[PDB]
Amino acid sequence: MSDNDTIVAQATPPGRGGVGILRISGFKAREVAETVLGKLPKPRYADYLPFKDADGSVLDQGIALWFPGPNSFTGEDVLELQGHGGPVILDLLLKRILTIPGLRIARPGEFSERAFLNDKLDLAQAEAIADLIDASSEQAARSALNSLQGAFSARVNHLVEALTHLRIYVEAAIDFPDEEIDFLSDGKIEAQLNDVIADLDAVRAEARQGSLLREGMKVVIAGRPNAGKSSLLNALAGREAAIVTDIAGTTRDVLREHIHIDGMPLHIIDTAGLREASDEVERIGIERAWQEIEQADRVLFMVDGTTTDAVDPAEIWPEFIARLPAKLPITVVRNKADITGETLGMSEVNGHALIRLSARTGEGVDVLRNHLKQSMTNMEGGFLARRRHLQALEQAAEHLQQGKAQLLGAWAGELLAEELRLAQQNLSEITGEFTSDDLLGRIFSSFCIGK
Amino acid sequence: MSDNDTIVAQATPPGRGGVGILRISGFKAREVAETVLGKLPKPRYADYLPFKDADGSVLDQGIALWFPGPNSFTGEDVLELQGHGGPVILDLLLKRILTIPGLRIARPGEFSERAFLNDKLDLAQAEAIADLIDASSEQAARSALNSLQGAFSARVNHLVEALTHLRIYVEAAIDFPDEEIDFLSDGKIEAQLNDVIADLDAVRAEARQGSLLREGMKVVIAGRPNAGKSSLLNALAGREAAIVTDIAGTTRDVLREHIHIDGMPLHIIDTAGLREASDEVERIGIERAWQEIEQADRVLFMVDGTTTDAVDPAEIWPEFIARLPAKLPITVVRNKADITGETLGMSEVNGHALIRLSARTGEGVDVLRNHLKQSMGFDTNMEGGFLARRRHLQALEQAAEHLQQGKAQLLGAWAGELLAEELRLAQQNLSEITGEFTSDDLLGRIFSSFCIGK
Amino acid sequence: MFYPDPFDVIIIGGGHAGTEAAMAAARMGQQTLLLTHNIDTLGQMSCNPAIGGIGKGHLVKEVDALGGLMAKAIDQAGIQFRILNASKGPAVRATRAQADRVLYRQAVRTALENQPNLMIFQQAVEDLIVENDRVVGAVTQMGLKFRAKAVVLTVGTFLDGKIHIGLDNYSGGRAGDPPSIPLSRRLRELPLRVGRLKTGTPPRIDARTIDFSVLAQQHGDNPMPVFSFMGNASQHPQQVPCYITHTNEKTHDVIRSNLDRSPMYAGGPRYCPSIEDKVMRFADRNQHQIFLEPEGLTSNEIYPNGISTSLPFDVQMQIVRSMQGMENAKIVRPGYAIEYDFFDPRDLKPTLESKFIQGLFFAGQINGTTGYEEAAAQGLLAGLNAARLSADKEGWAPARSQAYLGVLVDDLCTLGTKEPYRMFTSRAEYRLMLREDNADLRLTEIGRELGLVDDERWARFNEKLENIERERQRLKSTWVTPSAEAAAEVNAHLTAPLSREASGEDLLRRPEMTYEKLTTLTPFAPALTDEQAAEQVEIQVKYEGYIARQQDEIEKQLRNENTLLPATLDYRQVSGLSNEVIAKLNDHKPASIGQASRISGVTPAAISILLVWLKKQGMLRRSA
Amino acid sequence: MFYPDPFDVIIIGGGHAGTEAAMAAARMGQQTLLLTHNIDTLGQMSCNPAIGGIGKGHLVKEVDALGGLMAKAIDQAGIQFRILNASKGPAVRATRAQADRVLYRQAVRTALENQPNLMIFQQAVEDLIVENDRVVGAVTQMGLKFRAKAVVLTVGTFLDGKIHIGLDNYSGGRAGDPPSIPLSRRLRELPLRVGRLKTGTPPRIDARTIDFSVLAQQHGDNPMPVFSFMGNASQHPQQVPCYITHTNEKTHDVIQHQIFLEPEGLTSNEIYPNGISTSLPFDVQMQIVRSMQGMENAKIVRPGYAIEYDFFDPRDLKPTLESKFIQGLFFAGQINGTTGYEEAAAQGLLAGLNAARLSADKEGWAPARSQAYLGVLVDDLCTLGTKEPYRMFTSRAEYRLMLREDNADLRLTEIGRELGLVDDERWARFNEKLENIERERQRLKSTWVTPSAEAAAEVNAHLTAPLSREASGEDLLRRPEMTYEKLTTLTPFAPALTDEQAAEQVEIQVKYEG
Repeated sequence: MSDNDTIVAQATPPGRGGVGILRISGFKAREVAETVLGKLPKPRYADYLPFKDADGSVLDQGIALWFPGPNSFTGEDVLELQGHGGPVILDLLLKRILTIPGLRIARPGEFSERAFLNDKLDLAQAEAIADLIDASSEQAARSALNSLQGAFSARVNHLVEALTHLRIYVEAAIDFPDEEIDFLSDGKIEAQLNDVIADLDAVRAEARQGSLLREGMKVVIAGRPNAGKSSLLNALAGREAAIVTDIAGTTRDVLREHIHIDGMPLHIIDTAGLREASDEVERIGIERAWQEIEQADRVLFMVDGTTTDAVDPAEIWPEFIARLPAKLPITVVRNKADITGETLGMSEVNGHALIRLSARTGEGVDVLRNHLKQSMTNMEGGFLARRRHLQALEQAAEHLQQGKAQLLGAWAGELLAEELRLAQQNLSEITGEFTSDDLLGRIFSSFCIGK
Repeated sequence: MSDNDTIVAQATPPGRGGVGILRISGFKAREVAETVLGKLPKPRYADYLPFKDADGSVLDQGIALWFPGPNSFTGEDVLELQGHGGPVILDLLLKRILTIPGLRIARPGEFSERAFLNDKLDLAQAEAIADLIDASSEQAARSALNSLQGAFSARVNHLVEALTHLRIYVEAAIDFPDEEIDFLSDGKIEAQLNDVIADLDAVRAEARQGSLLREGMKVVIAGRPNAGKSSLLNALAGREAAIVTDIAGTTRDVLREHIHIDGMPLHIIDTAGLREASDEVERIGIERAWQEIEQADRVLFMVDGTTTDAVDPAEIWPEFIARLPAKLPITVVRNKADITGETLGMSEVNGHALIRLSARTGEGVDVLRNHLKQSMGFDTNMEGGFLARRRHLQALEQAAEHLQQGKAQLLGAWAGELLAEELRLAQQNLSEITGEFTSDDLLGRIFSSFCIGK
Repeated sequence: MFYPDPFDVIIIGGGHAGTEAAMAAARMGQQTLLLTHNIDTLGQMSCNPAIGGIGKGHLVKEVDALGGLMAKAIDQAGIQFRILNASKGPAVRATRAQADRVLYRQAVRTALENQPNLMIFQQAVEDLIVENDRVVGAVTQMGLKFRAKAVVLTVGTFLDGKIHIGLDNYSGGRAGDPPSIPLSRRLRELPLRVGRLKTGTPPRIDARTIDFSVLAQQHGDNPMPVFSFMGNASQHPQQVPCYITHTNEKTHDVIRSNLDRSPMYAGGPRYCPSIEDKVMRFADRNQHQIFLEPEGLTSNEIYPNGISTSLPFDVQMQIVRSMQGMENAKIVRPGYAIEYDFFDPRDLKPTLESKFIQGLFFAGQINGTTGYEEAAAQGLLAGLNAARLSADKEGWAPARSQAYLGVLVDDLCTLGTKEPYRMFTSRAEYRLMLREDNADLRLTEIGRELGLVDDERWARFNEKLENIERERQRLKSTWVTPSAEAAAEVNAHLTAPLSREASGEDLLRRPEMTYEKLTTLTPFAPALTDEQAAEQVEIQVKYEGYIARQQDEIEKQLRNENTLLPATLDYRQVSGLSNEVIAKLNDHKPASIGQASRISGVTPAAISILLVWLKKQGMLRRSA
Repeated sequence: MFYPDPFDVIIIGGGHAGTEAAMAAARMGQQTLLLTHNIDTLGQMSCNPAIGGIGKGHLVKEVDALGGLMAKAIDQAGIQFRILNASKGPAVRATRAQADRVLYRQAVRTALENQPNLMIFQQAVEDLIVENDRVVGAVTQMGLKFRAKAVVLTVGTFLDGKIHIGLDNYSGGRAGDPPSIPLSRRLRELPLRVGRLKTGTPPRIDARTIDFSVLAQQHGDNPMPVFSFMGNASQHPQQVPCYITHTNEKTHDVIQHQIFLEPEGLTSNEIYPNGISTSLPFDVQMQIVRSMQGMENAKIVRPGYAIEYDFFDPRDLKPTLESKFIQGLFFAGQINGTTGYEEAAAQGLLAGLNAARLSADKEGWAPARSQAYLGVLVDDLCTLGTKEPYRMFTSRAEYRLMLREDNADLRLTEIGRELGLVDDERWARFNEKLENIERERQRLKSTWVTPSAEAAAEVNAHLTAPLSREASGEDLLRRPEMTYEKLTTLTPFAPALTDEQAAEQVEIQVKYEG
């Protein structure tokens, strides 16, 4: 992972747009340029050519700019490709790029690093470069918790545990061949290897079916029952989603709807009205909505004008404010203004927006939309977040493949241990770090080695 | 909007990023270049230079491209100014650009509009630009891009040229009534019409296969409360889609989820258990569920294996069979089959598929997925293909109707003029997708739906 | 008071690391002083009388290749020799010796008594001298004090040790030795953090009260191996066997019944050191393996391996008297544990120098380790660095890629755990190239650069390297074809007969074939007589691909390896780093960006931000 | 809290008295236990590595005659032997040797570790169990206590001792050996007598800093003498010479005397300066060592020191070395105000003999001044009660011709067989020697010669006052100029006994009948 690695990353923001940018800066920049374009165009010239594949088909048509160093953003061999801002086509192109040996995806804000330490960028903004990296890394880490969040994050746990068990039983009888542990060193080891491989396929087939990612920035609307949660969601969606009545706790199951706003996707989440639940369904729905709240990105706490004129979110529901994560931005909506008559518009309360609108008729709907877009969302939304997992898991099956083949020859356990360690190192990029000391701890706890 | 009026619009998706690119086209582009740049760089040269404010203060730094027409995306003089993905600065730059008289934020689709107004490509290729910037599946995106390559326009042009040749032959025959009957009875006209009918039918079948992956289909899970339909949908989804418990009436609201069994789209719809409950909300939910069944392309039935061994639809619940309109495929799935221990697999009762499986354990979900995949007309046998639109299907139906009416008239009444008129009308309808005859209203309505700045 | 001669380096405590430090410093041409508690204890083994093992023989071979004494005192004091993992790959083998004790002690003392430039002195130490973050001089007990340009402490386990048996205790460095009390307080006052650890040993049986007539035997090995790269098998004394026995349910019953009397339980590493732990942790097992080994060929004491404990004397006697062949047995030395002070290795540079004080070094037990072989390497490195400093030259420290010592130092600096540090083969990430047979191949030259290797070793290594290169070139100069006149046998006894131009170099690429087999043939003429050099060609040919992969991987981290971080850095003065990471780094105080990256809790984002900060302050010439 | 099995005799401290006491007790046929600080320090010499000499040689011979251990170990740990005053008569003759410390320690440990009826336990003791003025077992430092029927105390110089150096000192039994402070406190309850004494050693120079080309060597006698009556000269190790160096006036100024540089081992690099002992600080010691020929630039490895200890004078124990105040507890060794190794080994042997006799419920035996040098020593010490540490000299034994070191076996080994201290191989060799001497004496007395004999001419030539009347072999030998070899080398007096020891004994008897 030297500073000479050729990396591939996306420059344009996630979402819908007419242009998408993929940039490459490294030694293999010329290699990638020849691989994708099958040639090298005139330097610093707005050349034109489509994106072909190994099979010969075209993945996209656009404009390519090749910038040899040092007169570039990062002062190195930098390749820029411009096409169409389609998330699926972008993912296909990135997958095409990554199969080349020696390539890897960039980390949060790596190009700032490269263009900074090569002295291709001014030096005054060190304090700003110290944040453009941290924010990107934090958002990337926040993501991928949706990548491994369903049943998919149930087969990887199985794979990791099986590999750990195999390594415990394969590495113990290379380091403690003087105790009584009745190691599995016999041929059955290879049998226990097979299932592990047979397990990996399952994981690789788990994400090939199910939901459809649906990239975007999440949003949450909640409150007490009969507070307008149904009406607000219906108005935002533009079509009927949930029933509208005066019955307390009318809706009991969470609802998710998708809406685009001038090329900036957002996802609307509906939840049952917050209150004390006297029913199993109500209590479980309250728990589900509460759990979805923390993972949310933007929230609009319900503030019914009829109930009271209190504006401070803390005063209205101090417990809810306290429970909320600190970083979570909060917006205030004063519902039912058309009956209360409070003037429509955008207002700020203690640094948080206080908005009065008529949900029952649509008054003030634009103002909330105006705030939402004006609020912002850096990168790493979905498709790119799950590419890291499918890549790390990708470059561990081949490790096992080339490790198992060794057994067919002379049975040397050191090479098997090496390959298994490499495979677990590549798997650690998904779940977590598994150091050489943790394996020893598990071995100690599993056997009676002692002394 | 006005072609003479120079336009400016933002291209990249909103938010933040490395590059926020503004695209400007019109006759004021060169003048706007000097105001913001004070110089005209060599066209198609990736020149690094600053951006100049009205006061002269350095607005920003980036990449500026000057593309004089017609060797551009729209054929006019278009300036491609690339800076940084800083939305704050982009607002200032766009305000400065709009300040100069003669500039205005062009309406959505204008970039596709004017480039279409100059006959750069086929009209339907403009819509092909969309449906690919926002797709749902990898297969759908690849098919949309392949169509964007312009394959469908080739078929439409070939069909229209064949129709034009047939029209020429028919008119030549009609101009000589003495030999017009002999020309019609020669058999060449009938052979040409039959071959054109066959090719049009094949293309319409492929189009039907097209737009199949745009949305796939709608399946409705109908059954009694606590039958497990929420559980089956949750298993199909692969997550915690809905709430599952032993309490009756576990679900009331209509639940929609978008999934892909294998490289295909589909919308599985859940519903509330069919029972008569005093709850007004539950009654409304039952109303909604009964509303959606007619819309769905297919329907399946989930019934507890222990509750009743009846497999024929009438025995399970004679009310639902009568209420549901006929002509809709229906399948019965035996949930909780593990307690019954029934052999798991695909079965047919009363000519309808019957399936046994348990949601909680997950056994039998794979066979359910395979049945859903195979029952709906689709497969991986044909790739590339073509992606269509509702308007395309309507135009194809009208063209087929015109051709059939023309052939019927030729066979029965032997009316050469009527057949020629029908053929010409069918040719115009077929070309409607090509835009030669389509009115400007349809073009504007289609282009408006595009995102701003496209 | 002040002695009238200034030395270069002063070693305090001639245990297992002090002797190595003194030998290295003296052989490196610097006047060296060795202050010791008492003589005739030089080379004493206070625990299991064995040398080597898995992860220990590697350290012993490193010490030998650098010009040490550990591997030369066991060739003449060992009574049993074995090779562990003989059937597996060469990269994981080990050598273990059951060593006679008196012979080892005499050999060590004689070797250390006749070293030029080195002087020994018998005295205790009660304080040190420091002014302006510098250590100059040490104070003994009589009153005489010495001045030196560098000091090295190897106190071991004597820093205020306490012997515990049952629920009672008394002061003691070990069984029969006094405690070094005052120096504990004196070192405590310094800007240091000190803690305690504890470990025990079993009793000693009388070899003439055990009915060895019904106990299974365990022998040594035919053509027995050696440790040093110089000696041979003609130097080993007569060998002796070991006796194997087991336990039974009565012993478990007694242990469980009397478990109440114990400092633990009653009212800890991740394994089970004692025997009561062995039973309680795994209560279903109803049998355990016990070894009885002779402490020498002139003494009738038997060391029981496997039955260490902390229970009172009565339980010890009952456990002894409840095993087959031990019905009527005598104990001459009771088992016991000891608790001793130690320093955390997060305030000493990778060269085993205290990051705060100047000239002070640490080695041996006080570095939070355990074992003979874990102290000799530390002492050798500390003495080397002390001599280099006192001579005003740049120090030296190995990397994780060229010595187990590098792994040991790096882990002891950046681990943070609490277990006593034991070396294991899998504990190093470069096993495939950090073998034993090649130790000199990768270390001796460095010693010659620093003057740690004399002429005999130099000549031997040069001859061996010439043999290796000649064999490689000659094997590279062969070629065969399927129609070869002698190819009949080659295809007959080799699978997949020749189908094109062949070569011995490519011939060996098959896994089934061997080196001697290929040698036994008209082509590929008789192999060289020195098979010790011959094995290297086989290892290289069979491990070339993995070696190349590891080599190109190693070369890429070198920039982070070089990038240093001064101990005066204040990470609170960096923008963009989380509070927790700031606290972690401020506590650890790494020496390079790579070593920090090896910490747990620091991710690549933190290192990127740190690099950006470095480029801003100019604290780096470049990072490439 | 109590050991499962009992014991017959208990010996405290494995020093020089302790080893002999334990060996004797085990040999006599009882069960004994030896309590020691550290096993790896059994057979340690804390001073000059020399044995024997004037007085210190008779005791070793007597101990060997009683079937001991010291002589058989010095026979294998000695690198230089000599006879002092070989010109004089046998009365004042003596032998000496230089001991290799490693070899002597190994011999002692190995010999003492392979004895039947003997058990060794390593645990410092702290108290004794006495009830109704009776001794039964003692407790240790770790809590465990044993029970036995008799106890012998040989604590030594570790009882409340302090190591002095220059103008300072610190507590401790020795240089690097902790003392048994609590032990002495317990014994103080009895009304007894307390005495103090101080001792020290010189430094230990390094052999690599001395010049061995300008110094005079000093070897030993060629036909290497032996100590044990049951040994020979093939057991001795390699022989090495000593060195002679002379002081200078500057030494006396700082504070002619020829000094000996005794090698302190056959595989060591230390040197023992005999005659530099003092209580001076390290600076003074360095200055003094730098004031002798060939030692201009030399270094000290083990700095010297002096120590003081505590003891109870041997005026409160019976002639059997048993505490009069306390039954079942004897006294022997350094704790009785004595120094040296020979002076303590005999006391330990006697104490072990008495303790084993008492344990078996029989009677002990205190040697006599008319029979044993060890008996003379014990009498002079105990009966006098003197606080002065007795030192063995030839002068104090007026019965010189009888109490020689040459005939200790004749007067003690036969007596030893009764108590059981003597073994079968010994007994057999002793009986053979006695029979040979008797036969030779009678044959000599049964031979007669007259001046008429043919050999009378040479007899008169070799003898003053030529033949005058009838003569016998013994009468002829009684002439001062006559010699055993000359008597053998004659036509009469056929080949003499090939047993050299018997020949010397018969010569001594014939010439000292008076």
